[PDB]
Formats: sequence, structure tokens, C-alpha cells
Amino acid sequence: MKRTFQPSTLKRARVHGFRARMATKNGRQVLSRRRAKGRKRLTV
Amino acid sequence: AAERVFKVLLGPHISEKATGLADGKSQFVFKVATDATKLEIKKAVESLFSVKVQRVTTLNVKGKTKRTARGLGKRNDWKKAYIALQPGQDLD
Amino acid sequence: IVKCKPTSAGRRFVVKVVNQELHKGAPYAPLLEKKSKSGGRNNNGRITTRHIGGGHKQHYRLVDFRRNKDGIPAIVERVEYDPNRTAHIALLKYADGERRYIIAPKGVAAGDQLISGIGAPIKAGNSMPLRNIPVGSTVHGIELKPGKGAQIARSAGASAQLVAREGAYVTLRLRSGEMRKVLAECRATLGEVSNSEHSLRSLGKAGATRWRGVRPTVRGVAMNPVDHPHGGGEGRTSAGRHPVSPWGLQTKGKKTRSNKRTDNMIVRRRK
RNA sequence: GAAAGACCAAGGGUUCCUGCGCAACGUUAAUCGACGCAGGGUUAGUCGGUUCCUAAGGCGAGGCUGAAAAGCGUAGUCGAUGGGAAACAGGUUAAUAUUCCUGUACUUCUGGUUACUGCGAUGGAGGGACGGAGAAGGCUAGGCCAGCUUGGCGUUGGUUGUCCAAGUUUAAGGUGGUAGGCUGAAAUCUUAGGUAAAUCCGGGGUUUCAAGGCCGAGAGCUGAUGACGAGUCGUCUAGAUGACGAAGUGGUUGAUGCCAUGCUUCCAAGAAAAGCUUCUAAGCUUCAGGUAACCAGGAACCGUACCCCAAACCGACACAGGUGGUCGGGUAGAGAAUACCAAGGCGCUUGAGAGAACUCGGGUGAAGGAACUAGGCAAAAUGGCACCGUAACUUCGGGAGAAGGUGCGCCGGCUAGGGUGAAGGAUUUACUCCGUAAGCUCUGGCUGGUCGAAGAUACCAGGCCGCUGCGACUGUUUAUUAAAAACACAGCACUCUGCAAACACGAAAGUGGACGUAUAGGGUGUGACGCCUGCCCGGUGCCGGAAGGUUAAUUGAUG
Repeated sequence: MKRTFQPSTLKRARVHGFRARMATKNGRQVLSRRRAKGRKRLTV
Repeated sequence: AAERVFKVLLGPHISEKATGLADGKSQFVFKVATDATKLEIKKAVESLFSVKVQRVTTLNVKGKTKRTARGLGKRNDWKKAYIALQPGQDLD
Repeated sequence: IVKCKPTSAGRRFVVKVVNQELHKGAPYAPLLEKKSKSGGRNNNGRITTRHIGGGHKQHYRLVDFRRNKDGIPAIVERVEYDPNRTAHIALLKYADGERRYIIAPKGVAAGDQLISGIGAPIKAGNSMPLRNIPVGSTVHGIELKPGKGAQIARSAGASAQLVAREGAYVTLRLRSGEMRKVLAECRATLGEVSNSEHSLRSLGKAGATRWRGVRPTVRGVAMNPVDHPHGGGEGRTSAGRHPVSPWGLQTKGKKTRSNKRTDNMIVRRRK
């Protein structure tokens, strides 16, 4: 019974990583929201 | 550098495995600085302990993670060299 | 042309076009380049043509459509199969090294031709300007712009018939039955394209389509009203609308040529 | 026991090991633990990654385009799931080992000295470099048997034997260039080509000859009078260690491994780029650079513990689930099915009783044999191999394993071969032929006898037939109540589209269609095949046609 999260660190870092977020305008403002909320991680 | 000979070697790692290995072979296990290539911890042993080194092998060690209140804390990842010498010639 | 025997239920209607003058393997490797499939998809990644997908990996063959080399005689080395055409391709060794692929005419074999400004207009395979070919002679691979290369009448067993010369232009009748004013400086090859029995073959089974890179075709009436205007209905319905594209253009008769830049070049439509 | 075994990737992140512990966690208890505390453990030129190269795709100087944000893209430069150097055996432990130790290699780089010396690019050629299927063959691992070594002599008949048990190992690499695969070879002259050149490749002409050449397993020898080895001896605390350490050979069967990126065949026509080989250009002062020899030296960084048919990953769980790839012994067997087992692993973390109804998963069942029921649902049955036989209908392939029937175990008697093998005879004198023989192994054919109720004796393993509806068939679908008659489909027809195509996605640039071109491409309906596919152009659409009425912005006469 295959589930919906099948982990891969490469697909992790390329969809949601730091450089993927800082490549686009909207991901840069994801990081500025998530830094304005004061979060410890901000890249998950 | 004239420095960096005194910064790479961080002390002899003391353990049962290091002791039996220093007795049986001529290999001495040093804790070394976490960015130290194999030849700058070969020149440092040849400079400071006055021996002839024939080989250095290295290994990064992950620091262990301890659980307590306020979460997991990690110890420092450290570095570890095995210094093979000529079969006499034990360093001090 | 061979007909397969019904030893299984899929071979019963396979009619197979077989040519033993075609060359057994190993295409001429300096005239091949890499070609990867699209899936019918855009640079937006969107499907912009339905029903493309899969198929066999194919190299693109650098077919010469221009026949630049004037006055250099080229013998025909061999005739090969081309995955990305319906015609066959002939490999031409020019008189100074220089191997090139062209579209093969009828009479495919190891003979000779020389694309030039004047030479041998009864040899199917010689390429000429349309000025100095006779009127009534069948041609193929016609340029529309001088130096653009062949564009018209180059599928398997296709040709145009040159019907009238006047001025700087020349009229030729296309396979679609429409008369086209084409320039007289632009070129054509004498003859008729090779694999003219291509239209006799029957695929035979559902999966001979899929290994051409053609994905299945689902009809409009099989869908829901959200998906197609032919859409829903209880039971089998008939698309109670007038028949229509999935994007709402009418299908069965409505003209869609709206160029208007090139209408003077077309002196008679398909009639 | 084709895993409940060993292993690699991913994912995890110390769960690994050892001391001390048992509160909590563990569906019970726990002295145990994947749990708590504290220590330790992960060693590389060769295994993986980085580094070199590129695919899909991404990003993209400038650039085109877009209210802005941005989109697309050229040069470029990222991007492996692919391509580019090379290590194997034996020891060693608490836990690492192709990493440490020992022995034996291999690859590549750097600095030297010697000698003769055309060096040089991203640029040109070459190569790398490749599909599906199907087979001969030749080997090898492995298996088995025999011999040989060591031990044994059987708690109840027998067991000094033609008996039993165990062991009978040895790698990479060097040398060899074999079975076998592909192949014309050399010299010379010339040249509108490979966007400059070229001694390279391509093209053309001339002369000589038949064997060159390039690959390529495996056997042999060497690695190796070494390591491993049942065990003996000795020391000390039932075992830890030092030295010594027997036999270590022959025959057969052999792969899904290797030759083999080979060969045959078919259409659906089967990655790029670099490393590598070669050619010159721009230049050098033709010292530099190249090419061999010899000598000395080097090969950085990162990952390595542990789990992967999982209690460590993904499922809120120590969850009957899921999770890519690799190996694969015996006997029966077609088989990797299955059954019993080997190496190896395990007793699935609540048990003890008891032996009611009922419930579940099974076993047998008198006499009936579908009376059950919506319906033979379930069950019961059939089940193999060889031989015999087999209907309608049929598109001539089928139907068909139709239907049905016979033989089957064991032990002998007589008898036909096959394959390995070789005593010796040939000469091109050796990895060669011919061909005796045993031994080993593989199939028969015919007759007997014999035991049981029963011989494909277990597991395993088709039930079949007769009318019809529907859909031609294989395929697909409502993840999680519908697998179908639904969708798809080959085939058919209509209609559009002349290329800057119709068409689609995009305020656009652009891109797909397509590096295709009317035998092509889009849309639509029908759905193999056979016979066919009738009437109607009023409505509505579509196509064409005059040119009369109407008719918009804009004009701006006149009142």
C-alpha cells in the first residue's frame, strides 16, 4: 500500500531548497515571510 | 606557513584500539584539526615529534547527538588520523 | 508488398511493404544527428498537438533539400530507409568525395545524376531550375524560395506536374489538385518520389500505430460536456450540435485558410 | 531456505560495539532490548562520489518580446539514471576492512639526467558508439562421482569393509594469442571535398601478392618449494595463543556467466559529448615542445559504523502492507513452480488451562445427487507426459489440450546407439588430426517376473459439452462499491490545410505541428471481415453566386 511521500534528498533540495527559493521572486518572498515570522529553519 | 604546524595536531586519541595499535603496529592515532590534509599532518609529525612518517590515513568522525530538555544537542564533528611510522621509532 | 498469414489475431490484416533494394543497416554516420521526441508538447510544456507519444528512437538524417553542388556528378551509392519520412533516401557520392543524402526518385538504383543549370532533363533525379525544364514534365521537391530548399511534393510517391511558364514565374499542378504559381528561378528535381507503394500498407493492429509515435484518438462524443462540445448525453448520443473541433471551430466543411499574403500565388484552389 | 539467506542503491542518521542500568518506552514480566547513562568504533591512487564529458531538462552575457513582475532564447555552463585510469588473495576484532597487516600486482601524474628529434588548437577526420528477436557452438564457475588423506569400528541383528564421516583449497595479475569474429594488403601518382591548411580522412588512376592485420574467451605455465588446511605438539587460564601442520588428484555434467558491443534475421531503423588515435592552423627562433630509456618521488578532498524480502526507509505504531538492483547449493522436478533439506537464519514479546453454545479456517461423511439458490454462489471435480483418436463451423491460421481412450511403480533378461576420452599412425613438427579401449555420462527398443485397494500414489497440476445476446480480436478505465456490452483499436469515410500550413499554447516574442510537406498534417464520425450502406436540401450549418434591397463608424448638403 504505497504512500504519498517517497523520500529523495535531491528532489527535496531541487523543489524546496534554498537556491530554488532564491531563484524566483515569489520564493524570495517566501524566505522573507518565513524569516519575518522568525522561523528557525526557513528551508525545509 | 611558519604557523599551522602547531595548529593541525590536536592530541593523541587515547583508546583501547589506539593503545593496542600503537603497541602492535607502529601506528599512533592523533586527533587532528578538522580541515587537515594528509600531507600537512605528515610534515607536522615530522616537524614536531622528530620521526619519519611513512603513511597517514584519515577519517572524519560525526559528533554524537544527545537528547535532553530543550531538544537534541550535537557534539562537534571531529577528525582522526592514523600515523604509520617505521617499525622502531615510537613518538614522544 | 506482402500479406501476412493469420497465425495470430494481430497478423491477420498486416500488409507489409518490403523492398530488398533498401540497404541492410548502418546508415552513413556523418549525415546523422540526434533527434529526441516532443510528446506533442511546447516550450511551455503544454500539449499543442494531440495524439503524439512514444515510438521508436530515430536519428535525423541530414537530407539535402537544396542540391547546391552544380556541375559535380554524383553517383548513387545506395538507397536507405529513413524513419522520419515516408520516402526513401539515396546516398550520393559526388565526384569529389562528398557524400550527401537526397530524396530518392523512382529508379532508385546505383545510377548517376548531376544537379546543375543545364543537364539531362530526361533523367529522373537531375535537379534543375524551373526555367530550363520542359512543360509537362513531372517534378518533385520544389523550392518556394530560392535557396530555401525543397518544400512541395516530397512525400512518398508524390510529384507535381509543370503546366505553364510565363514571365518570371511558372505554374505547376500539385498533388492536391490546386494550381500554384511558383517562381521560375527556384528549383525542382525531375521525376517522382520513390516509395510510391507506401499507401498500400495496412498497419494491422492497434500497436503498429503506437510504435509510430501516435497516441490513441478519443472521440468527442465519448466525453463529457466539460471536455468537448460533443460532450455528454444519456446513452449514445450523436453530438446534437453541428460537428466541431474540441476548441469550437466547425469541422465539416468550413474553410480555414486566412493567409491573404500569398493569394496571388495560388491561381486555382483544390477543385 | 529464489528466503524468514547473504549483499548494493535510496531513505534514515549512531540505531553499531562494550561497560553500567530498568523509572518511562517494549501491548505481559524482564536480569533482555533498536530503551536510559558513559565510553569506544567508520582508515582507500584502485570500491563509491568530487574532479573530466555530455542527455532530457534548467539557467542564460548580450539579444528579441512584454503595463511592471517577467517570458523565450544565442554564446555559454550546469545537469546522470549514461560515457572517461587501475587490486586481488590471505590474516586480523568487541565494533572497520577490495580501506588496516602480509604477499603479489596495476593505473596515472610530477621532478630529474641520456640520445636522436617537428611541436602545436576546442579546428578537420577517426573512434567512443550502442535496436528488438532468435540461435548454434566453444568454454568457465558451480555440481556430482572416483581416487587420496585423517579420524572411526558403532548403546539393539550386522558393520576390517566392495563400510562410515570430514577434508580433498589457492585470487588478481604476468606469459601465452587458442576455439572463434571482422577484414583485401603494400607502394606510387593525382585531387572541384572535410567552411584556412593538412603528410590525416574522403575521391580517381597505376603496379605486385595471397596472408597481411585487428580483436578474442578459455586451457597450459607462472603467480605459489607461498597462503589456506583436518588436526598434532607445547604454554597458561571447558577454551585463548606460539610453533609444526596430512591429502591437496582424476573423470563426467555444466550454466541465466564469458567469448559476445560476435553471428543470423526483422522493421518499428535503434543517445550525445569527452577521454583516446590522428591531421595541420596561428605561432615557435625552430633551445621550448614531443618520443623512448633510466632514476627518484607522488596520487588531494569527501563517504565508509549500522538497518534494506526492514522494529532503523515510506505506512501516527516494534503496523499481515509497500520498496529499485545483485548472488543463488542438494534430491525429486521442465522450472528460479513445488516438497523436503545445505550454507545461513529463525520460534513471529502475553501466557496457563478447559475442550459448552456460537464463530472462524479445515477433515471425513450413510442414502439421495442441485430437490439449494435470484443464480451450481461456495464447494466437490478435472489436472502430467508419451501414444491413439477428435465434430459442427472456418477468415484455411484455426477450432483443438475439442470430445474420448490406453500405458505409467519396482526388479531382472536380451539388445541399438550418442557424447567425452585415447594406445598408437600421419607432418605444416604441436593449444593437431585420425582413430583405438576402459572409465564416466545421456537416450532408447523388446520381452519377462513382482508388490500393493491404488504406480503422473505426496506437493504440484485444464472440468467439459450444446444453443444464443453483445463487442471483431491483444489492450484500457471509475486509486477506495461498477472491468463491462463502456473507451481504445486496425480498417473506413467526410472535411480542413500549398508551408511563415490548417491547428494549439502563448497580451507578444516564440514554440509545438516538423527540421515533416497532400501517400503529409489537424479535426470529426464510424469501428476487423463479408454483403451492403435506401429516400429527403424545407429548418439549421457549410460551400459557391450575382448583384437588387437593407445596413456601421466616417462624411457634413440643407433646414
